[PDB]
Amino acid sequence: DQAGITGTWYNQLGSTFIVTAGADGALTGTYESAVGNAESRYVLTGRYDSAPATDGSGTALGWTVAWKNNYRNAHSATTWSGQYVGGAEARINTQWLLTRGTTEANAWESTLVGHDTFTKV
Amino acid sequence: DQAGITGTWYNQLGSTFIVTAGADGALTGTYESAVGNAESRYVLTGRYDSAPATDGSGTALGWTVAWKNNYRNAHSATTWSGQYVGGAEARINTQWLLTRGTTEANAWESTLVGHDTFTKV
Amino acid sequence: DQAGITGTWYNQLGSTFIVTAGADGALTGTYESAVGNAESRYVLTGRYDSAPATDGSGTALGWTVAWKNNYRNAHSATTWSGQYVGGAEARINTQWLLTRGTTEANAWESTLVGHDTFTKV
Amino acid sequence: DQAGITGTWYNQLGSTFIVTAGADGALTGTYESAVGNAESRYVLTGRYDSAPATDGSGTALGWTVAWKNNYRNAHSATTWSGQYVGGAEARINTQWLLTRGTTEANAWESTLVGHDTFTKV
Repeated sequence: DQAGITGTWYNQLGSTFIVTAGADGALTGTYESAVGNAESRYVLTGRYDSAPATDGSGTALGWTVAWKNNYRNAHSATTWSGQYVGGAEARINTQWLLTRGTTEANAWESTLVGHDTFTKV
Repeated sequence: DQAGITGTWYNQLGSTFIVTAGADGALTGTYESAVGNAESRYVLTGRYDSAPATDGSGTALGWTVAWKNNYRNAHSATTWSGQYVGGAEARINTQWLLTRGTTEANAWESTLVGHDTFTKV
Repeated sequence: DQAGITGTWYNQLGSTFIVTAGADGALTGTYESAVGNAESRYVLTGRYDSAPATDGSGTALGWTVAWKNNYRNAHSATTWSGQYVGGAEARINTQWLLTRGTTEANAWESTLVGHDTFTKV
Repeated sequence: DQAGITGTWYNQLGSTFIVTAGADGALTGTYESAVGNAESRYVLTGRYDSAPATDGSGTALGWTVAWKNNYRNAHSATTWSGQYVGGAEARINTQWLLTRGTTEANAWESTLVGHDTFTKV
């Protein structure tokens, strides 16, 4: 699924996820968020299962973006955990955790959770 | 916090997280899980906020492990999202999402969620 | 939104959520899961914001199902946290946590996370 | 575990959870949050597995609080999903989702996630 995953993906928010899958399981690229006071591209890295089950299962993957680039610093990071589903309409189906740097007093509200679905169009 | 983060961390399960923080926000290293039929070291990559708030806030970070190495393939990936808290007892406080590759029929039960706290001892 | 919420809802899995919203913020009813070896109806209870913002915001709500009825006992419970969005196509948009009773040794894999979207058709 | 669960519990934040477990699986009571601009008691309802496994497993449960009482309205709701662990030091180990009522434009940041551990002291 190296070629399956490599490319440009869009989620339901209009965000842009540009990734290369390495033969070794690497994910590298850039993320551009349509929401959350992000601007321009942010580095992302992650991993995927480079030898997935042959049984019709999705391919497990995740990646991280720290929301610091030359334009802005949100003092936060998102991880997306999900699976690549190949075929007519290839999807990456994810759930994500965004942790903001906080004081101990605000640690309880440090983390947002959501779900993003990525498509090739 | 590059030096703060770089090193060997342990969670409440006896898992071992070995990471280097790059000046550019990179996280690279290896993870060894004490649970979940993992064996030996797995590659991890992630990101951290290399220019955190100066106001006593934690430093946002996350990373990914795909559970494939030369020993095993769980057909899964975990992301940890959290923050590094410096000082006497440095912590990485995380929440995690583990996605298993599944069929569409099992996609609803694809994802586990938990929380790991990492200490330097 | 008492009348808005009261009724029969379906999620993307074909599950059936039958709820009454009380004037006091109560949610009571039954859930029938199309997946996960559930059979027939299970009691649910929850709460909703009976005096929501007037500013176009959704109405916050959640509810719990313990997966025990006269037919089966999964030794588990799901909570759905989300918001009711009124209008042409009323939705309840949720995220959920399913905790299984486990031993301490399996506590780390106790909890599944997902997202369900409920519609009136 | 009806008697096990019934009582007054405290989490790591100094919050107060007062619950009665019904013979029928009901949870009813009040929650007082030490954080998050909550004041005084809020109604909670939930469910627990009234016939748990006999094998040393925890007892699955969850409950909901909508953050409206006579003092305040946060336009939000939290669900706690977890398990009751009996014995010398009885615990309720939970993970929680807090959904705020939002506009569609802010729906992506509607939901906070955390973990609370409740003890009888």
